[PDB]
Amino acid sequence: GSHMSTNKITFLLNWEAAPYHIPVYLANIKGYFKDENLDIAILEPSNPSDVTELVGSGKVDMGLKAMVGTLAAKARGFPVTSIGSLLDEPFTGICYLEGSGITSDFQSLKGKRIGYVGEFGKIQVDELTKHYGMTPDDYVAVRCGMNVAKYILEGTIDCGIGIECIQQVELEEALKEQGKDSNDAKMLRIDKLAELGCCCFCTILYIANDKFIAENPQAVKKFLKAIKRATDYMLAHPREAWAEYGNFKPTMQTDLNTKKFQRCYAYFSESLYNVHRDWRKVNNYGKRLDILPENYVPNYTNEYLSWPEPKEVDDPEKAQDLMLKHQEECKTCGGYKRLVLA
Amino acid sequence: GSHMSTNKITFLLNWEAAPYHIPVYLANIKGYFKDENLDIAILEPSNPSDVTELVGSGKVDMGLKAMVGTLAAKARGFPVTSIGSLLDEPFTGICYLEGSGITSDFQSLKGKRIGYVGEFGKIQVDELTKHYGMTPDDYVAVRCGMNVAKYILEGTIDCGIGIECIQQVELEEALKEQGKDSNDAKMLRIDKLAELGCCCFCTILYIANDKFIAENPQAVKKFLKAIKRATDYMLAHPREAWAEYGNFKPTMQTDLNTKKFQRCYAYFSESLYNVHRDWRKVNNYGKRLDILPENYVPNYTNEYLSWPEPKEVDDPEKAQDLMLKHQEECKTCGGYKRLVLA
Repeated sequence: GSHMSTNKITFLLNWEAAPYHIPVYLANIKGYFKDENLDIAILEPSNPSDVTELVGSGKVDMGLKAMVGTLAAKARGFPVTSIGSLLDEPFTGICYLEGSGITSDFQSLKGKRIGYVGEFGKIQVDELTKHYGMTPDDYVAVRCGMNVAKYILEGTIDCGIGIECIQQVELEEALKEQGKDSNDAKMLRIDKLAELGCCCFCTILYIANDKFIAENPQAVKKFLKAIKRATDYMLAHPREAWAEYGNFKPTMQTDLNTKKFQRCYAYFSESLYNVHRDWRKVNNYGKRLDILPENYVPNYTNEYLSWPEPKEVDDPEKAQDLMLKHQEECKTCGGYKRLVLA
Repeated sequence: GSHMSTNKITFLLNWEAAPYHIPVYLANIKGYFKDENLDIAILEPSNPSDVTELVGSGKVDMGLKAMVGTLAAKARGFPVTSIGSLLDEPFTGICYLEGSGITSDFQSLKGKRIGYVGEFGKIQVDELTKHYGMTPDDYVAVRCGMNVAKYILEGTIDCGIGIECIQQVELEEALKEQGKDSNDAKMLRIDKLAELGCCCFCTILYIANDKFIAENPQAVKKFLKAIKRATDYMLAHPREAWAEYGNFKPTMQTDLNTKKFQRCYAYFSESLYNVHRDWRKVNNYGKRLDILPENYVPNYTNEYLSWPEPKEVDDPEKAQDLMLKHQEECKTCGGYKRLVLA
């Protein structure tokens, strides 16, 4: 006896369900996948380090992963390709609490316990040390999975790698509930420490197994159409979309997750396009880190997107500064406002 | 070539991470899988209805599923086999709130919106109607996924199928939040409605893809040894094991989830053995529901377990009465008490 066929396509998130996963869940909830005759089985990982080996080996069809992990996957023999962007350049850094002895000076990290998520965070911090008169032995790296912010708050690490709209928000809100100044939640931006220009290495991407892409090109195209439809809706109607997401996934109804969503809002890619200049820069960064070979070719494609490509940006420094001001403003206001492009 | 193999084995839960998943997470957390040279990738479904098609098609290697869904999967051409038991005969019923017009009489469900999880809940309630002077048109079945208790509380359904140690606990605690009597959270036990004698049909099982079992019998045996090791530890040291689980999965650190764990505790299978009489009874029930063909054989095996099989329980009725009393006491007094075997 054989087995019946399933048309269910597995889609593995990069993390436990989080506010920025809204386009995937909303495309399902609102029937946008069904309208494209797709059945998407959304799966969440217990351990984010499992994602690329599962997608790359073909055990899972599609999913999400940040740019460093995506590039490294194919270099390690797990052939995935980025087919689009979800969250563009979210600020990423070593998060800490003001008054613990850590400052904006990287050298203040001497003798500290620094949390990282899975694997590459430690590689990044280790590489930074030589640029600041330090060695990897000058700190203790602690693998924390999805609990970096929690462990900072609980004091079992002194600081740790996280993104501004997720981990930093958790720190800020926890400080407030304690009666502490939320401004005490700070980060040493990793793009600045590594002298990279922006947090391009932290863009979260839609990825797919190469064989899956080859064997299901229509499905990939239609998946991205449905995602685009949900993304358009969410960007136009964030409050209503957020309510819908939370009705299905009640974890998202909390005040904390709502604060996170407000902070994520400006980062969502409206076009889903892979940004060429970012990929070029992170590829070179990965080579510097000794996780990608010289001559490595970036593993992304825009071939499955069915609408026009936005123009390249000559001045992302300017745009990044606008983002800074926007995010700082978020700390004291409600509401949802997208950045206006130059 | 460059494409590498993975050793990861995918394990898909039957539900969002919940208290009764503790043996799986603990086997991982405490390094019991590692000690058996296993790398288990624990995955959580966003839609429990996806589980058996994924495991049965081979898209996922192993997972959890309750008995009705497990039987139905192989009957429908998605070959999975139960290799052991996780949660034995948990009380399951149509949960409701006192004062809404619903009573212990099934006829009080006329004109009600009744929530079910995925598919078979509706089939079960539909079949029950004929035994209580009703038809499937006498109520409205509403598909709710993992949010049955939530939607009862919010009033968008009137009642719905749930397990005593999960959904009924959510209702009890929410009633306390409203400053109401937690005893207003009740259920019509479905085993009693269906004349089944016990909730055999709701037992939650360890399942695996048939091809995976055939090609990897050694890994299956090792997996079950590691699960048994974690199960032994958790049953012996519930407070400590629970704290370990919550440190990894912070949602489990809540008072609500702790109360759920206390209510789950007596149901865990100590031996992991498939209970023959239950499989016999539920196979016949499935045939009665027209979900299994007349000649269907039950899809389980105990051959991958590595310790003695406990004797068949002499007096199942006596055991079920002890459990009823135990769970009543657990509601009001909490704690961790295992029933003494005859």
